[PDB]
Amino acid sequence: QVQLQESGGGLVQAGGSLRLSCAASGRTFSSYAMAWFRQAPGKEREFVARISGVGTNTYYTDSVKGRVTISRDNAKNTVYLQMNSLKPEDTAVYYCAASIYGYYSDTSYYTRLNNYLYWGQGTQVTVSS
Repeated sequence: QVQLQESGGGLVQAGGSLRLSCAASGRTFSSYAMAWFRQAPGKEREFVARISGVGTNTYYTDSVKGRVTISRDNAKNTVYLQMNSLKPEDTAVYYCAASIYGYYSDTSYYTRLNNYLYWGQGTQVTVSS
C-alpha cells in the first residue's frame, strides 16, 4: 500500500518563478512509476517527464535543461521541480500520476487508467504580459 500528496502548485505571471512537487509514502515506490503530462489550450496533451522508482532510465524535457532544477530521492520517495522566468509557452495545466510498473523505455506501457493507482490534482499556470 502507498499514499500520494501534491504541493507547491500555483499560478504566477511572466518573469516570476514557480515550484512544483509530488510526494509518496511507503517503501514500494520501486514498483510505482510517476509520469508528468502537460495540457496546452487548443492542442493535444504531451509528456514532460518519466520518473522511475529504482533511480535508473529516467526521462525529462531537454528544452529547459540548465534553466530548471529537478530533484529526486529514492530514500524519501519524493520529487521537486523549480522554474524561473516563466513565459507564454508555459501557459498550461500540468498533471502528475503514479502507476504500477517493473521496467520501461516509455511510460506508455503503464499509462492504462486501471494501472494508475492515483491521478488528477493538476496545476494550472496563468501567465500575463
